[PDB]
Amino acid sequence: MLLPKRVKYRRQHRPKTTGRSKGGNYVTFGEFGLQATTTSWITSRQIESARIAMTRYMKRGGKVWIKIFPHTPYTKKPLEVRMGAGKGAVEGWIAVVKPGRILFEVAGVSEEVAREALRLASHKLPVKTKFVKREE
Amino acid sequence: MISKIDKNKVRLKRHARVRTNLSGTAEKPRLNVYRSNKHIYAQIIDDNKGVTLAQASSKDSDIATTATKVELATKVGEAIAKKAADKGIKEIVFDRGGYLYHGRVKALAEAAR
Amino acid sequence: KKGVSSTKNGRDSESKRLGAKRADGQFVTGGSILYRQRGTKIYPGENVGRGGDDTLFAKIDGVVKFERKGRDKKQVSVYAVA
Amino acid sequence: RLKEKFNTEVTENLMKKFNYSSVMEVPKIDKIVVNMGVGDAVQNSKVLDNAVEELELITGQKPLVTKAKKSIATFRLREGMPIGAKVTLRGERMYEFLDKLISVSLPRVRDFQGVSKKAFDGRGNYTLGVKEQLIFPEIDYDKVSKVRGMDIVIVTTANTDEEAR
Amino acid sequence: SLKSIIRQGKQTRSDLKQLRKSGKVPAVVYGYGTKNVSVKVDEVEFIKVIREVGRNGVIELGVGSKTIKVMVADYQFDPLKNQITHIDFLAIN
Amino acid sequence: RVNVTLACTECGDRNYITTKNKRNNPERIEMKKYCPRLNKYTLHRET
RNA sequence: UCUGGUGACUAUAGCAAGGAGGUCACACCUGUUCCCAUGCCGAACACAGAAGUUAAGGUCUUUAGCGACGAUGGUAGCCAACUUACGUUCCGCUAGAGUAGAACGUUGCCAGGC
RNA sequence: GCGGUCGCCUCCUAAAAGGUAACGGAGGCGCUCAAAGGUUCCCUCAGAAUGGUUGGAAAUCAUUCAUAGAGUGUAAAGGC
Repeated sequence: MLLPKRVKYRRQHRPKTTGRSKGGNYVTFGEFGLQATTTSWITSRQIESARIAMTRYMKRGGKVWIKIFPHTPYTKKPLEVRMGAGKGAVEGWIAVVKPGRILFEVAGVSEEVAREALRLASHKLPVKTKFVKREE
Repeated sequence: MISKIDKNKVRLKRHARVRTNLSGTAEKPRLNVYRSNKHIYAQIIDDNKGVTLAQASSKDSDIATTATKVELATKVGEAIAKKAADKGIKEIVFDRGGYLYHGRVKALAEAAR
Repeated sequence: KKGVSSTKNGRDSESKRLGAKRADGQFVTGGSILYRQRGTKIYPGENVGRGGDDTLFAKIDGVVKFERKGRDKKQVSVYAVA
Repeated sequence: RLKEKFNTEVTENLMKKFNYSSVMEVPKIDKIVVNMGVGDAVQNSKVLDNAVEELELITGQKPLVTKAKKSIATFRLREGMPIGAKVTLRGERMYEFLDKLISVSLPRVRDFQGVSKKAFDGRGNYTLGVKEQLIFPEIDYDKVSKVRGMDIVIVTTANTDEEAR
Repeated sequence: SLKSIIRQGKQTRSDLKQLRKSGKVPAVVYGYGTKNVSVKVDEVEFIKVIREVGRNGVIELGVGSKTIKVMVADYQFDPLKNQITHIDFLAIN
Repeated sequence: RVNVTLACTECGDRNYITTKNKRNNPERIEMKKYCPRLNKYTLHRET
């Protein structure tokens, strides 16, 4: 649950989802990057239900480096009521990804682990992924 | 040792803020004086294209002298370039212009004015 | 069906119709309005004047000219030409 | 005396202590900002107003804390009088060598400052002492902070014989 | 590295994406003696840049005349394909 | 603040109407104003 | 034609280092005797005088490291248009920002001792 | 139905002229001031640390890094 602390406004607009990526199209903190190939809203809960799990495969082995942080906090109403008497209280945090962006970064550990670990991790996210080998 | 201030800087800097309403049109050309360390100046100016319309000088040396506030300061306070020019607007960046550069503002208040 | 928790919002004010009111290069009358805005976005230039901290108006007839002043500040002007 | 004692020893050293190009890159004494303080917001501050009539030349201005964090901040009290040495009083209660009328903490440090603005504090009852402790034997804070004519401590140091500390 | 390109054509309609599957890339030399007089290169002779320079050094050009050492500097890598578009050189003077 | 009223004795007419605090200055104030039928700034009594 | 003075240019005009000269002219330089005056000290604000000097400023000449202007080749975006169901794709126009190679240590206006 | 709102001012939505809706998302006003008004002078912001009864990391005037990141009687934007 990667969330912030101090926010000026608590109710915001749904982010725009069209077009290619902007920044973070490469990998730094480790040899190996997991790219993204479609568009969606990753929603902090995926991240910590696809981080603890990747480390439970990693058995507290090597180290990871996350390349996605949810900023715009999405809101939602509780029980199904009438339409329109205000906005629902914030209940989530979302991050938007576009095709061509490295989401995770790791170092040192063997490529067998890299493949058989990011395949474990992608099985939680609603975006379709593809391996990247730091292919200079 | 610490930063000492130049003063030509703020002298022309103030000439700026003072040069936002007054400007010689030659129908009323302002005369505008570069005080110096020992001497004083003046010049009539027209302000349509920045050419130099009229001119005299204190330092011109029909006579030199000392005492920056001298009757030489009031002969520069009289001199003209004879034309159809009337009681000008005294450009002043120097405090108490009604008395400080009144050396210039005094003698010419009758003939140029 | 159930009395809702209402809205702590709903207030705004009437728009004022700011902006330019005469186009660059067209002929005017003495005394006409050229621009209406809060603060001096465009300074008054030649033969124009500022009213009560707004309404840059014309002072003589002629054609208007929009122009730059220093590096980043503009200005308006009127020329007597007929 | 002292104003000329800002000359009687120094014109030849301050014409030689450096070996610059012309006489005027080679400096003089840097000016002072004789300031006093208080530790009470009411009466010690309202009644620590003359000690300047004693030491400085300023009658008494009323500047307050600016930066003024949680409990520093107050308004308009005469805790810091701006008696900075301009030219006339620029030979003020500062270069009086009455800092020996204590015989403690003369040489305080190995050096003075990494910020050229030096601070020389008559902490205690070190200064203004030629006056007997009549009303000056109560709370009284000082603030002798001013720059000198030397970029670092280095050449500032081994010609500092003026105030000898 | 002896790699040769040629002067390609401007006034391009964007109908080139489809003549692009068949290999090419743009390329434009910087430096005096000539200008941004672009040159067109192909890829599967760059399937062997592996041995050519590394990344920092010399390449022949054979670009008609003024065939000297020219340095491909910038990077214009492309997402989603493992393709490439507009890699470009410069003169050494 | 409370509303006041000024009038030039010579004209004996109260046309000008200004404001004044009942704490800042409670003492009756008086200034020179241009009252009608006089063509001169006479003294006004803020009653 | 050098400097001093006025009026144009988008810091191309700069802050960051220095280099070197003179007081014709800007400067550092003497105090309150006077004009004015710091609720505060004649450093800013003034005066008569200058025996003493060129550091600095001032001017040129150097550093493209310090920052703006940043010509092409692309590319995002977009106006029509034919398709398909678009987080698109093809076809025609206008094509950016950022990134380079660069220009880069101002063009002059009109006067004074020459 | 219950509840809450009903006038005037500032911004976003509003798609680079103006105008533009919802029980859409944020704040305010029902004044105050003889001076905080007119005129002539004169001056200059923050975030920065110095080591100065005392220190409340912050009670002070300096000094220099200070580019408007300060201050505007009152909310917010446009301005200086």
